[PDB]
Amino acid sequence: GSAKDVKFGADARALMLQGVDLLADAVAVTMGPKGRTVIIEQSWGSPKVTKDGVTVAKSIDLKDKYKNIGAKLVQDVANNTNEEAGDGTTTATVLARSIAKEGFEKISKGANPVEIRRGVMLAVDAVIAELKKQSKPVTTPEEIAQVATISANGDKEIGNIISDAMKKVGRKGVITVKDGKTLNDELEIIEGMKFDRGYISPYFINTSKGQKCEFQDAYVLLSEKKISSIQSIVPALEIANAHRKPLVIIAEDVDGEALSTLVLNRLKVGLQVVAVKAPGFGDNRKNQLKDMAIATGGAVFGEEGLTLNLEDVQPHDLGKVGKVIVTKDDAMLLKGKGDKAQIEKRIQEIIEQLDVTTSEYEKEKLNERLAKLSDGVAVLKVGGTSDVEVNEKKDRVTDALNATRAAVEEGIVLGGGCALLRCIPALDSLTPANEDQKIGIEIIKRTLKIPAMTIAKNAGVEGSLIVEKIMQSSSEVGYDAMAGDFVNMVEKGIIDPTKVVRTALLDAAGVASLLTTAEVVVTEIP
Amino acid sequence: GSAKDVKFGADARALMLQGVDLLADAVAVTMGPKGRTVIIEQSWGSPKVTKDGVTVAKSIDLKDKYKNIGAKLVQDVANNTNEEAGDGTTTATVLARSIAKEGFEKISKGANPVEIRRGVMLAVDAVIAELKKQSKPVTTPEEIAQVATISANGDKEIGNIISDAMKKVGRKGVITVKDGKTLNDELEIIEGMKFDRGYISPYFINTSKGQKCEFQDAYVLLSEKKISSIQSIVPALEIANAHRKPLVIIAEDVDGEALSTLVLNRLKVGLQVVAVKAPGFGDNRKNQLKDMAIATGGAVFGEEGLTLNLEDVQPHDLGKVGKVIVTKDDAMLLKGKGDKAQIEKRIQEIIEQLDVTTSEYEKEKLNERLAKLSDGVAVLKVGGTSDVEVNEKKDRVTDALNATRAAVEEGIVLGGGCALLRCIPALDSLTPANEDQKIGIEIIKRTLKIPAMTIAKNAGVEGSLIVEKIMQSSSEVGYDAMAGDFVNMVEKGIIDPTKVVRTALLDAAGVASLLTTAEVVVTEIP
Amino acid sequence: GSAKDVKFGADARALMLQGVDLLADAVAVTMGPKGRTVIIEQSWGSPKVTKDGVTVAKSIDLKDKYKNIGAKLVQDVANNTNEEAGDGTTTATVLARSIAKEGFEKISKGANPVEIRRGVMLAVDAVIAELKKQSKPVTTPEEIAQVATISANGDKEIGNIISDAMKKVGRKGVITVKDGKTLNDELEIIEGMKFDRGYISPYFINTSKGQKCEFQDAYVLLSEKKISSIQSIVPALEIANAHRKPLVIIAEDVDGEALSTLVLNRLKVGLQVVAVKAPGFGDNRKNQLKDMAIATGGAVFGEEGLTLNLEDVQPHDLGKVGKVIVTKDDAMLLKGKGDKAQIEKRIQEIIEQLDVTTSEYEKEKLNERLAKLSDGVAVLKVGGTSDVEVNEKKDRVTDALNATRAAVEEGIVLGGGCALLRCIPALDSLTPANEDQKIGIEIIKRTLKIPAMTIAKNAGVEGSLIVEKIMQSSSEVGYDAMAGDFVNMVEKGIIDPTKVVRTALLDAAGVASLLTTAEVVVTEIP
Ligand SMILES: Nc1ncnc2c1ncn2[C@@H]1O[C@H](COP(=O)(O)OP(=O)(O)O)[C@@H](O)[C@H]1O
Ligand SMILES: Nc1ncnc2c1ncn2[C@@H]1O[C@H](COP(=O)(O)OP(=O)(O)O)[C@@H](O)[C@H]1O
Ligand SMILES: Nc1ncnc2c1ncn2[C@@H]1O[C@H](COP(=O)(O)OP(=O)(O)O)[C@@H](O)[C@H]1O
Ligand SMILES: [Mg+2]
Ligand SMILES: [Mg+2]
Ligand SMILES: [Mg+2]
Repeated sequence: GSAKDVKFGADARALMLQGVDLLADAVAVTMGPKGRTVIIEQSWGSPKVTKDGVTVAKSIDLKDKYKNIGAKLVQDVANNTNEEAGDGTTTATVLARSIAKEGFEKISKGANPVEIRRGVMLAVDAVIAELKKQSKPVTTPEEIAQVATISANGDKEIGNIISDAMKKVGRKGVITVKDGKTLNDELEIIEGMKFDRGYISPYFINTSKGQKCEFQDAYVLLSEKKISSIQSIVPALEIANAHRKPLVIIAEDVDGEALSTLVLNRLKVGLQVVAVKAPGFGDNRKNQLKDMAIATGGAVFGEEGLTLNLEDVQPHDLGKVGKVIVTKDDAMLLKGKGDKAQIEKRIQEIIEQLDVTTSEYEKEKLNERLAKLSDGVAVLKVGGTSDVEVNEKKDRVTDALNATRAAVEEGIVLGGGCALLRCIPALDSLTPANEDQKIGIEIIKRTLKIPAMTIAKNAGVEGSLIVEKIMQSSSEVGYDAMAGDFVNMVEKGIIDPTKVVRTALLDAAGVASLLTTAEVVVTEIP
Repeated sequence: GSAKDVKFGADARALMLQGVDLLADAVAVTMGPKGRTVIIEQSWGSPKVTKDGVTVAKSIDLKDKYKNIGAKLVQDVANNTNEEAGDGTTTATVLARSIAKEGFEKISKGANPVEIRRGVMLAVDAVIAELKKQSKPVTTPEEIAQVATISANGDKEIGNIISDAMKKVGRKGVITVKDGKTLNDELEIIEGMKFDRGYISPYFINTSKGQKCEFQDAYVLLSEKKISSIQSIVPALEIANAHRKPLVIIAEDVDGEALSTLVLNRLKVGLQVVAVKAPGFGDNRKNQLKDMAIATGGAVFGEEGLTLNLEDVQPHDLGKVGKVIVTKDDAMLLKGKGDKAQIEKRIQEIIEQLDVTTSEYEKEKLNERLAKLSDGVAVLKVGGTSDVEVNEKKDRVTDALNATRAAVEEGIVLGGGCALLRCIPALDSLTPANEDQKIGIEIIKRTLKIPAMTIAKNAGVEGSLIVEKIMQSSSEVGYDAMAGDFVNMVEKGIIDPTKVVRTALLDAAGVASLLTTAEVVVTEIP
Repeated sequence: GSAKDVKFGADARALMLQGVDLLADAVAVTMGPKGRTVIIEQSWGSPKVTKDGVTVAKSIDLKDKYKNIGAKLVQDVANNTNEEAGDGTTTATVLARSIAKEGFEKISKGANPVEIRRGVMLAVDAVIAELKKQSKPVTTPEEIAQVATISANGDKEIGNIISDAMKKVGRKGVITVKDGKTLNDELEIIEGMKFDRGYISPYFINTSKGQKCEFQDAYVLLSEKKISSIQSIVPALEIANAHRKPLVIIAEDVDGEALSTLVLNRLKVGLQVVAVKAPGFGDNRKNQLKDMAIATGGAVFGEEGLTLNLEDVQPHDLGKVGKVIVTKDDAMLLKGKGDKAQIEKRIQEIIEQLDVTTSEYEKEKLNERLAKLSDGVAVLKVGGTSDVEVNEKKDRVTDALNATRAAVEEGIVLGGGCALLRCIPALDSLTPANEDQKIGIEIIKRTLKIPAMTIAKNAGVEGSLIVEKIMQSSSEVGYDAMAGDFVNMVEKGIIDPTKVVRTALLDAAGVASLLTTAEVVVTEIP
């Protein structure tokens, strides 16, 4: 293969550690309320500004291949943490560096770094245990706004708006975040099954106020093929006029004589029908119409395999919806009836789809919003006066969102970094098997102090003074670095979801303790 | 052809030896419980971490073409050893370097390196004989867990889970290894003939609990062609309703009018049929349907050669299975009846296929799990908090698995480097034909000491003191380098499969003794 | 054309001689029992090691274009020798260098290098004459094993296995050599006409043991076209059931109604038929079916030109074979009856084809292997623990094979190099026409001493002492360089085929004596 070059021992370890230390030093300035932003040049456009540890970490590759190895591993931890939890990234980086440094330094000739890794992992199990003991599950929706506001770097309006969206859509409902055009944040809530397709003809309009087609207790007909009728529609219309309910028709298109029958029966003898084009496009539209089929009940017509033909319809082959509103641009269907079991099965199918599949073909999420819209969905249109502002802010909002979900699903624990600090005594009651493992437990014991000392150091204060003052102080009190003084933590609102504190530590220790095991490094020649 | 450059004798030999020594020095740090890991830069992704000798060896090519010649030969050794045995790679490397060095040093004028090669080969035959004498075939399934745990670098949970899988699937059954998404290891066991294809229609569902089609004592119909026509489907159903058993149908597809008959007779008579698509890849599906044919007892319809047509079926042309379960995604068939002779025939055929040169289109293994699945198969989903961890661990698990298979199929012998150490007296009772052969036997005699010296040296202790203390000590006792003291080897669980100890030595000596014969090296000019 | 640069006289001669001397010096280390190997870097893979003079010679091109001219001429010599004889390559190289040096040195102003060439050519004619006088044709098959073992550099097992294959296949039979996967050598012998195609239907099987169809005294039907019949098949069956003999059918394919007739007549009334696909590759299969036609006695049906149609058969248009065995994978036909004149005519045709057809679409040998000997064909599966070893050993066995064939077809003469040494007195009784020719005869006279002195020099001893000791000693005695002492040559088994000794010398002198005639050399600019 490619010509290569290799390096041995503490020299190579010092190189990789130089890379780790550089990347960590770049990431760590973002930490906490008094933390600061990092600008990253974009190749094509105007530069990014960010406070996100992981996005800083991903941006830094290094010319020196060994230092780049260190860097790659540290961004690996930060990325793993962002994927598994969505916050706690800077923390995962500073922990990873601490374990890597304190690890590397303790290595000698007699030492056994794999066994030291074993000791470290013992220490991490033991700490996350005590963390779970410390966790108190969230209750009041004030705590939600608190977790959001701290994860959003002190922006109260963010955690308020997140609290509102999470109330009105639910704690495990769908909230999504995107650019506003407004200079301010907006919360919009959609209910139903909305998609961007409108009536084919104006003649379908009934209300004259808004120019909408508005129906209730309606039927829905779903056709995967075009309907340029062979009069495959008429039984479907006779069945609708029979049970005196309005009919909405969704199809690849409604065309030719079909439409003529539709707006003749519409303009004359006032029949209640509307027809709209399928959401589109191509193979996606199949999945969408089958989604709406399963949600609203009934069955999709046209060729899948077993072909259900439009000539032979029955009322159990249509669909049933509480309400329908359609305009020139979009169509919304509301309170559609079908098997809820089948709906939760369906969303469980799409999430397990999207989760394994990775082309940034984001429509799989556009599916998920649609079929989950019968609880509701919230769109978070973030404001600001400029694209870069909008992107930084949106990074923070997404962080706070993921943080609130982690808080709701696992728990909350003390903020600042105190939650890890309180776990040290649990390490003090450990029973190491040998010197190596003892070294590992010592490494974790030192590493736990880091996040709090870093948040304080960013403030411009003597962080390690503050750590020890906190340790001397009672369990409920910690350091408010923004206010610049000690306070009850939970009362003042400084709290972190337990899941992120768990995952940052577990990932960071997980890769760094492996990094410390290295004795030989092999890299490509420039 | 290409312009070239040539070098003569011990000058060139010292260069090739420099390459050998570099690669060996890189590989050798991994050896034993106190061994250490090697990081390798990947071109596209985050870097590999490994303890595998062969994967370190393959990663190192060299700019200096002569040193690269040495390197290529040593990685040839490690790769051959990994292919033939699946462990014992680092050992093969350090052995190969020892034979290459001690070889090169002993050549002079008048010396006959070919004849010396003959002597070392004599010595290796003589060693492997005594190794086989030392071999004690495995008995208790504790010994399995011991071989696994030592080959997995002291991870007891690995050898436990391997012991469990090997118990529940059998010692020569199929175990495979794959990534978990879980942070912990999982053992899954599959029974049957599973493949990833589901019922064509929901209407086939029987239980409403799980939404499965569940059958017992059923027949199976196997069609290599599509089944659209009624004409070829109906007799197969009349014969099925005749003997009052459920029928599963596997086909390239089942569609047209056939499907309509299927879900009409399903919904009315309440006939017990299910239909599923063939596992489905071009020419592969033929081999799969032939597999299920042979397993379930019976024959495949459509065109091979002899075409048996679907219109003329007989009960002995179908298939017969104890149970069958189908879902939207997958189909499992269980306790299918056919000639065990013929299925063992099929498995003996596929292994002897796989054994040759169709490369890494590994569905050939996916076949083999299927037709061997009526004993069982085990999936080993290994955990960890990060991809690099998962890959290192999976390397170790695969090592331990191959090691356990080597143990069960051959014998087991003392661990550490002791198994080779005890063979030295067998060299002492040799009768060399001439000085050259005597030099060879001396080379092997020195080389046998090496693995123990390396395992001890990695521990941070005076390895060659330890070797001689071991030689002074009794046959049953050796050095526990992890615990840092001498112990009975077999009692403490430190044991190596004889196959790997045999293959490492045979390959290493095999290539290195050839390397020492070189007098002139010819390389391309830069 | 391309810009060029030219050089005049002994200056340029010294450069070309530098190239010759370099390549020769590289080649000559391989010579004799105490000879040594040469490693050659491969562009794509792991490096070759070889003891083959020609493979060393072809590997060396040179940057200096004049030296490269010399090198190209010497590798021309070694290649010509390898093509014409298959051994004696190193010898041809050192001879060529000796003639080139001794040639170049003796030229002056008054000298006439063309006439000197005439003199050396006289001397070599006179030498090969006396060589043919010395030749004693091979008799005992011990001598075969001796020639093989010596040409294989002392590996007795090689010459044993070659002796066995040559006994069991005949002295002018077909032996071929290829890689084993086994660690040891294997001799396999195939008899018949085997090819890799199996019965179209399992129903054709006769013996439940092995699952074969076994026939004797059978007919053969050969169809170049498909038999989807049309029932052009039936007369061929009526004619077979008439004379109560089994029928094997070879065709492009046999299927449609034909196959149905075949397996109905097989499964009900106990008719003895099999049908198998043509060996099958486009235009190749045509030639193969014509081969089997000619061997089994009878004719191929379908389109050549004159079309013989399947409807009009006669028993003399079929084929007749002593025995036939068919399986799922392969078909073997044995003791087929036809004109031996016509078959040897056919073999004489294909050899004269392949010989001119520099195509490396080498299946023409697969043809030659198919149209079988007398006594059969032998496959030599060479073992070893590694690919490079296998390539070395296979090079040596190919050498020994070619050497044994040269021995049986021309003769054997004294080994060591003595055979050329004994020819010197024949030169002493020559009658040179002029000084130039006398110089030529002197050149050959010195050159004859070289191979023996070189084999001794590789041993580490005073080669030129040994040559003169040999010359003072009797005709039957020479130097055993492996045992390191003088012995009866033929008695100790050290012998060389006369053909290789002839061809090495003739080629070497042939090219080198032309090289010495040069006065100006013209080369391209870098
Ligand atoms: N006023 C505050 N006082 C003390 N700690 C705070 C305060 N505000 C935020 N933090 C801490 O800052 C950390 C979050 O830092 P942040 O910049 O979001 O990095 P990350 O991306 O790792 O979450 C949390 O652990 C939280 O406890
Ligand atoms: N505690 C121990 N004491 C002594 N030898 C050990 C111990 N653990 C493992 N070994 C030895 O280490 C060797 C395995 O080393 P390993 O890193 O797997 O190299 P390889 O990949 O070449 O097998 C085995 O020969 C085993 O006997
Ligand atoms: N034991 C021996 N004693 C003396 N000469 C030997 C012995 N073994 C081989 N030879 C000589 O070595 C020569 C063969 O050398 P080899 O390496 O095969 O060169 P080539 O490839 O040109 O044939 C033969 O001429 C043979 O006589
Ligand atoms: Mg954050
Ligand atoms: Mg191992
Ligand atoms: Mg030879």
